[PDB]
Amino acid sequence: GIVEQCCTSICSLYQLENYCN
Amino acid sequence: FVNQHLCGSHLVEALYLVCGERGFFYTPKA
Ligand SMILES: [Cl-]
Ligand SMILES: [Cl-]
Ligand SMILES: [Cl-]
Ligand SMILES: [Zn+2]
Ligand SMILES: [Zn+2]
Repeated sequence: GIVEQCCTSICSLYQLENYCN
Repeated sequence: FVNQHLCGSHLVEALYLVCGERGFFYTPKA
């Protein structure tokens, strides 16, 4: 999930918008 | 090991800024 995708490598703002409602 | 609890604290503050008024659901379990 988000923890797997964004704690070992950085997630940009465009990647993190994937998790918004 | 990667400390998922400390990373999660930061990821929820980043989601707060990126999602704004849309909001978000945060579920640790994968
Ligand atoms: Cl930290
Ligand atoms: Cl982040
Ligand atoms: Cl950040
Ligand atoms: Zn920290
Ligand atoms: Zn960050």
